Amino acid sequence: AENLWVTVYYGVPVWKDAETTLFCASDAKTEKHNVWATHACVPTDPNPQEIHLENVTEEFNMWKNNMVEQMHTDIISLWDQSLKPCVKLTPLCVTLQCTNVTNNITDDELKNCSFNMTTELRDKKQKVYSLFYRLDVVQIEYRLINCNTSAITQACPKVSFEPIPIHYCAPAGFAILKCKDKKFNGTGPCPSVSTVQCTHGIKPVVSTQLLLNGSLAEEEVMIRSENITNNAKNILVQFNTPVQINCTRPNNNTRKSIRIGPGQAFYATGDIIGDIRQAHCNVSKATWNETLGKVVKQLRKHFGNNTIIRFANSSGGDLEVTTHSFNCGGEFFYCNTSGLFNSTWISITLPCRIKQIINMWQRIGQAMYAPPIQGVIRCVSNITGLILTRDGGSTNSTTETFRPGGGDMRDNWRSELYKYKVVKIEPLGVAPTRCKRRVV
Amino acid sequence: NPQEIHLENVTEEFNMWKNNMVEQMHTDIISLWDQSLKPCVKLTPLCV
Amino acid sequence: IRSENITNNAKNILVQFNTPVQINCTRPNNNTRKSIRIGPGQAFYATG
Amino acid sequence: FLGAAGSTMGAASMTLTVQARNLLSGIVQQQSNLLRAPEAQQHLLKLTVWGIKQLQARVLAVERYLRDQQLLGIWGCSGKLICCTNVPWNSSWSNRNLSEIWDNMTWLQWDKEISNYTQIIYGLLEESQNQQEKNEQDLLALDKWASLWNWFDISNWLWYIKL
Amino acid sequence: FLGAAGSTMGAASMTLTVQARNLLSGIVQQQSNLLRAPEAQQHLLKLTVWGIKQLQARVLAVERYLRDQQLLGIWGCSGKLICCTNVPWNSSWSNRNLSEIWDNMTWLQWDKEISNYTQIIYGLLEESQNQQEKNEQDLLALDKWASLWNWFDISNWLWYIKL
Amino acid sequence: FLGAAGSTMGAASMTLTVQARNLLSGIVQQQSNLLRAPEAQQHLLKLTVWGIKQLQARVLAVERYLRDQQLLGIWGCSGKLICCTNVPWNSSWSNRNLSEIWDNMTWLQWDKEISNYTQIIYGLLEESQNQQEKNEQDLLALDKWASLWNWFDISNWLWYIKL
Ligand SMILES: *[C@@H]1O[C@H](CO)[C@@H](O[C@@H]2O[C@H](CO)[C@@H](O[C@@H]3O[C@H](CO)[C@@H](O)[C@H](O)[C@@H]3O)[C@H](O)[C@H]2NC(C)=O)[C@H](O)[C@H]1NC(C)=O
Ligand SMILES: *[C@@H]1O[C@H](CO)[C@@H](O[C@@H]2O[C@H](CO)[C@@H](O[C@@H]3O[C@H](CO)[C@@H](O)[C@H](O)[C@@H]3O)[C@H](O)[C@H]2NC(C)=O)[C@H](O)[C@H]1NC(C)=O
Ligand SMILES: *[C@@H]1O[C@H](CO)[C@@H](O[C@@H]2O[C@H](CO)[C@@H](O)[C@H](O)[C@H]2NC(C)=O)[C@H](O)[C@H]1NC(C)=O
Ligand SMILES: *[C@@H]1O[C@H](CO)[C@@H](O)[C@H](O)[C@H]1NC(C)=O
Ligand SMILES: *[C@@H]1O[C@H](CO)[C@@H](O)[C@H](O)[C@H]1NC(C)=O
Ligand SMILES: *[C@@H]1O[C@H](CO)[C@@H](O)[C@H](O)[C@H]1NC(C)=O
Ligand SMILES: *[C@@H]1O[C@H](CO)[C@@H](O)[C@H](O)[C@H]1NC(C)=O
Ligand SMILES: *[C@@H]1O[C@H](CO)[C@@H](O)[C@H](O)[C@H]1NC(C)=O
Ligand SMILES: *[C@@H]1O[C@H](CO)[C@@H](O)[C@H](O)[C@H]1NC(C)=O
Ligand SMILES: *[C@@H]1O[C@H](CO)[C@@H](O)[C@H](O)[C@H]1NC(C)=O
Ligand SMILES: *[C@@H]1O[C@H](CO)[C@@H](O)[C@H](O)[C@H]1NC(C)=O
Ligand SMILES: *[C@@H]1O[C@H](CO)[C@@H](O)[C@H](O)[C@H]1NC(C)=O
Ligand SMILES: *[C@@H]1O[C@H](CO)[C@@H](O)[C@H](O)[C@H]1NC(C)=O
Ligand SMILES: *[C@@H]1O[C@H](CO)[C@@H](O)[C@H](O)[C@H]1NC(C)=O
Ligand SMILES: *[C@@H]1O[C@H](CO)[C@@H](O)[C@H](O)[C@H]1NC(C)=O
Ligand SMILES: *[C@@H]1O[C@H](CO)[C@@H](O)[C@H](O)[C@H]1NC(C)=O
Ligand SMILES: *[C@@H]1O[C@H](CO)[C@@H](O)[C@H](O)[C@H]1NC(C)=O
Ligand SMILES: *[C@@H]1O[C@H](CO)[C@@H](O)[C@H](O)[C@H]1NC(C)=O
Ligand SMILES: *[C@@H]1O[C@H](CO)[C@@H](O)[C@H](O)[C@H]1NC(C)=O
Ligand SMILES: *[C@@H]1O[C@H](CO)[C@@H](O)[C@H](O)[C@H]1NC(C)=O
Ligand SMILES: *[C@@H]1O[C@H](CO)[C@@H](O)[C@H](O)[C@H]1NC(C)=O
Ligand SMILES: *[C@@H]1O[C@H](CO)[C@@H](O)[C@H](O)[C@H]1NC(C)=O
Ligand SMILES: *[C@@H]1O[C@H](CO)[C@@H](O)[C@H](O)[C@H]1NC(C)=O
Ligand SMILES: *[C@@H]1O[C@H](CO)[C@@H](O)[C@H](O)[C@H]1NC(C)=O
Repeated sequence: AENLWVTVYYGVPVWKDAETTLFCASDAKTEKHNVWATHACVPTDPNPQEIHLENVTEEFNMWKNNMVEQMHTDIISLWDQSLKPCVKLTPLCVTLQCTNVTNNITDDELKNCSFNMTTELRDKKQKVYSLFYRLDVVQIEYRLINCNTSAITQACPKVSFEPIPIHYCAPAGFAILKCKDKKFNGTGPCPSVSTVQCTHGIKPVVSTQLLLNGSLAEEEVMIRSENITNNAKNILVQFNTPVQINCTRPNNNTRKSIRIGPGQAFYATGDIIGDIRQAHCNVSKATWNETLGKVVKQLRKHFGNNTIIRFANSSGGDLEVTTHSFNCGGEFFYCNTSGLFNSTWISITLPCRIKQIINMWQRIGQAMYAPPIQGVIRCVSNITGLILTRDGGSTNSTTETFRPGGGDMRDNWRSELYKYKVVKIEPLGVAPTRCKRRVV
Repeated sequence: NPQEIHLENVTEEFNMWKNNMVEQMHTDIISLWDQSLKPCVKLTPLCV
Repeated sequence: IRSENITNNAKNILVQFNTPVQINCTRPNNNTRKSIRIGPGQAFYATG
Repeated sequence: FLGAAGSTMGAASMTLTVQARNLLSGIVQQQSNLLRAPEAQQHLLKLTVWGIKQLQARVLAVERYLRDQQLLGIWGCSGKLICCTNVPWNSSWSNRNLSEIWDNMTWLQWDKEISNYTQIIYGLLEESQNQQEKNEQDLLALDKWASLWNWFDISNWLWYIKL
Repeated sequence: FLGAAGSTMGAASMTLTVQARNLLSGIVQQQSNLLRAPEAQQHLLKLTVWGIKQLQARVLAVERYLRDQQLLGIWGCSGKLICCTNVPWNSSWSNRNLSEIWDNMTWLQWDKEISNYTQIIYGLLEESQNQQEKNEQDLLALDKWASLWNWFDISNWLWYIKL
Repeated sequence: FLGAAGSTMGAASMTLTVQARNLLSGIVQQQSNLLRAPEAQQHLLKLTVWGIKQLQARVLAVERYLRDQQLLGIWGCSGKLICCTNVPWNSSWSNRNLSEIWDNMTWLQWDKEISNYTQIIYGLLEESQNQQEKNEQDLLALDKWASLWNWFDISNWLWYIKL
């Protein structure tokens, strides 16, 4: 043919995979004192225009995604930002003379501690009642457990820890893809993609070993991993059925304010009303038996249909790795989930222990102090998936064992940013055509 | 130098009780107060 | 030889070489370190 | 927005029979959420996390949406979404069929075709836009428009309209 | 700057016989005070109050002074302060007198006249700028193996090269 | 980049036979290092020194690289690196030789020549670009007997080219 001529095109819809900063979008609803919304970071959240593309098989990845690292450093930065202007408690690390309590049943326990404090005008100290748990006092009679580690800044009691959903909206000149294929397992080409301006509601919960209040997939309980062949690779699993967790804490927990120096109060747990029972969580055994049936009946597709056993999580770690750790309206539970894992191959109570001095929920160093909550604490919501690890070893053929380990906080956010990917837009494209410019 | 320009011909409506510059001035003054007061000496050993 | 002006006596006269003369510096002792705990988790390193 | 990015360039001839399938207005007007409220907040909070992150995202989008306007300025194409050039399809070695390209090939596959030599084309275009075209236009005024045409040496005008 | 904003559009025909009465240069060149010294300060002070407020004001002015340039780009009017369009005055129902508008009506009263349908006009304009005008221009230079061969169009070309 | 800035404007006629010796692309594309990584860092560090200094440098470069585009817009030269104007070389008193200027004088010495009256030229240019040229274009959609045949000014209109 004839010699064609180059013709630029501005606005060609091509894209490359890139990495950039995103931002919030939430909604307004006063009392916006939330730790994760930083008092309504972007309170807009407009109408969600979603556009299909109908014709493109884009490759995705969830184990190389970038938005999970942005979400993780955003959450730890919002934590340390909200914790900053609250009361320090470095005058609390003192020698405590404690004794047991006796009003109710054994096997709970609490320690009735008293110390020299109430230091107000820098000259007068007082003997003060307080009522601490175990798991945050040690012997020498007693001191707090974090006094050989760092300082112990308490939370401001006006803020709350309810995980209101946030939405990551991309900046201009970038786009957020979204795989709609309901059987996209973990990674690869998704055949039917879509484009949104921003993601759905992401409740940024923090829960080990059983991720809560999640976005549950379809009736095929999906199995995600990096590769099943490696034994040290966390096997996420996602449900389709919201099994309920009726958790509670039975006592009444009067609060007692202590003045420390100038205007810095300190809230210590006073004398409770006098019914010491144990904190527990109920799950109905029928629906749990069925959802284990589904997870085990879609785990035999990945290897031979033989002898699946599950166990308690060999412990060590601390409570963060061994027990299901979560907070229920500002009170931090730790629940012994041995009683959910026996051998599936062919109502349930759970004892929960409560810590009060929490570590930095990933790191070592600074540690917060959760002030007590008045009344009876009771919160219910759904589980949405587990986090398992294979053991393997010399089990060359049978007795495959799974134990719900899993300790990192990133995998919770990989359980909802798997169907998303960020792309840059390169609007400038050239193409040979049959047009040539009128040269004057 | 303060260049001021008349318009000669327009009756614009004003408001002083719904103005926005007073709230900007008020939060500016309290923020400048707490910013300048910040690096000075504490006196918590004085409460005796 | 660099200066601002040689005429002023209080003007620093920089000078720049062409030959790297070496300085073998040392400190002969051994200096064991000793960690001291101060309050909560703030160590303090004193020369043992 | 992006609604036929997976289509072939013949079915994405459909895209550039509309506003390049709304790509440019989606570039600059998806700012409207962070344009609507970086300021609706009346809260102290004494520090700002988004005060650097949102600002960096914003000026990143602005400089990216100005480099392309300057590059269309440098090839005489400023304003025009689709314009043609005097640069020929050169010795550039992806010489192939017209009815293969604009009938059965997507924009992304086309980007995979000519991923090389793209900076060669970008360097090549301004050459014919400027180094002779601007110099011919500089010639075209240092001669009276209606006074040279008597010589019968009018080809210079013809030469400037063919080559 | 703004010196006859209260005048009628006939006495603000005076405004657009000058640089729209200096409006655009007052848009971009009133930045010159915060352009002259965001940097003349050599002070530590360990924190910055204006480091977010001035920056937000600055990039707000920049994005506002680019949306209008992009909107003039999308109606083929880029560069030109006053340009005309192929969109007719449509069924738009503020049909009234020429000697009423451009003799006795201010710009602000005129904004109060057509405060509605303004987004209708903005959606309407690019339609005639693009959807047929760009497609007619695309029809121009595709099929003419006989573009070198033109015999009865020389007269316009000659007129055009002088005027 | 800047490769013949010390040459005379005749040997820097060489500069504007290439992309003004790459000056504009070096203006906007030397941003590419702080464009490549203001975001590759994944570190907390709890505070930012560059979070104001880099941002101030960035928006300083952007407003400087937009004032010149707006000033080329205000003289009808938007897009065009080299354009001519209707303003004559006026009574401006550096009247000198053509073969002295564009043969033996550098750009910097030329800036030292006309360091005065530069704002006079900048005020002078838009006058002939707008106050009569835009008003003549506003006339050029309707006229009386004169537009086809005024038979007076046309000789002087030819005379402007003549003298
Ligand atoms: C563990 O069990 C699965 C069961 O699906 C075995 O995979 C193979 O799965 C296919 C379906 O994806 C089976 O085909 C089916 O056969 C039935 C008749 O039994 C027919 O009615 C269906 O329409 C379908 O065609 C296939 O039989 C099955 N292979 C078997 C059972 O050997 C998997 O192989 C089993 N694991 C091992 C180690 O064998
Ligand atoms: C599990 O899902 C629930 C669903 O909302 C999350 O929210 C918690 O829901 C309970 C109600 O079932 C709330 O308890 C009470 O709400 C009433 C409403 O009138 C209020 O008056 C009481 O003061 C009390 O708050 C509870 O507040 C609410 N939020 C929290 C933080 O517990 C729940 O968060 C989910 N679980 C986890 C671990 O996130
Ligand atoms: C999940 O689906 C993906 C879809 O691509 C599978 O990924 C690849 O599949 C091909 C063909 O089966 C294999 O050759 C590759 O080795 C797979 N890649 C990976 C990373 O697995 C994948 O097999 C499916 N299963 C899992 C557990 O990821
Ligand atoms: C307190 O409880 C602990 C629990 O083992 C026990 O060893 C101790 O004797 C108890 N002391 C009193 C006074 O009841
Ligand atoms: C507080 O100081 C007094 C001083 O004698 C001491 O008797 C008392 O035991 C101290 N408090 C505690 C908790 O030991
Ligand atoms: C859990 O089950 C026990 C068994 O009857 C019951 O007494 C208790 O109230 C239940 N707790 C919750 C929170 O439902
Ligand atoms: C703790 O000891 C004090 C000592 O008087 C007592 O008054 C208080 O009731 C005790 N707390 C409990 C829960 O028994
Ligand atoms: C949970 O309680 C059971 C009760 O026998 C105990 O044996 C088990 O060790 C506990 N779980 C863990 C993880 O230690
Ligand atoms: C498994 O079942 C046995 C039946 O006696 C029970 O004793 C045991 O506690 C169960 N273990 C787990 C981990 O569920
Ligand atoms: C908790 O204490 C309050 C205070 O008097 C009391 O009214 C209430 O009945 C107690 N019990 C609860 C909330 O179960
Ligand atoms: C839990 O599951 C139910 C049933 O689908 C659902 O309606 C609800 O929104 C879920 N989440 C809660 C209670 O937070
Ligand atoms: C400096 O010189 C002395 C003289 O012998 C020698 O003993 C010493 O080791 C030298 N020090 C170094 C650092 O070379
Ligand atoms: C996708 O490609 C098919 C060709 O088989 C075409 O018919 C369809 O219109 C395309 N979809 C879009 C949205 O362009
Ligand atoms: C161009 O490509 C099409 C297939 O897409 C083919 O049918 C046609 O014959 C080709 N034309 C030439 C001239 O090669
Ligand atoms: C034409 O397009 C279809 C689908 O778009 C594809 O299957 C086929 O291979 C293509 N043929 C050629 C010659 O490009
Ligand atoms: C295009 O450039 C890449 C550089 O990343 C090179 O690997 C490839 O061989 C080039 N040629 C093609 C794709 O024809
Ligand atoms: C204001 O309007 C009057 C009309 O009565 C006019 O004469 C005058 O020039 C106008 N002023 C300006 C500044 O345009
Ligand atoms: C236009 O309006 C003026 C009043 O401003 C009036 O004198 C004139 O007659 C009107 N012309 C028409 C054609 O209505
Ligand atoms: C003309 O303008 C004057 C002042 O600008 C005003 O008083 C008068 O009412 C106007 N008349 C019309 C018909 O608009
Ligand atoms: C113009 O739009 C406004 C909406 O704010 C409406 O109230 C009004 O009736 C409209 N029409 C006019 C002013 O003629
Ligand atoms: C510098 O000037 C001399 C004139 O004597 C010229 O020959 C030479 O090319 C110039 N150099 C450059 C880089 O323009
Ligand atoms: C212009 O200047 C050159 C020297 O650069 C000189 O040779 C020439 O004669 C001058 N021409 C006129 C007309 O003055
Ligand atoms: C011409 O240029 C050379 C070097 O560039 C210089 O030495 C000489 O003086 C110049 N002559 C004139 C007349 O400008
Ligand atoms: C140009 O302006 C400067 C102002 O800085 C003045 O000093 C000088 O005399 C002027 N004239 C020249 C350089 O011919």
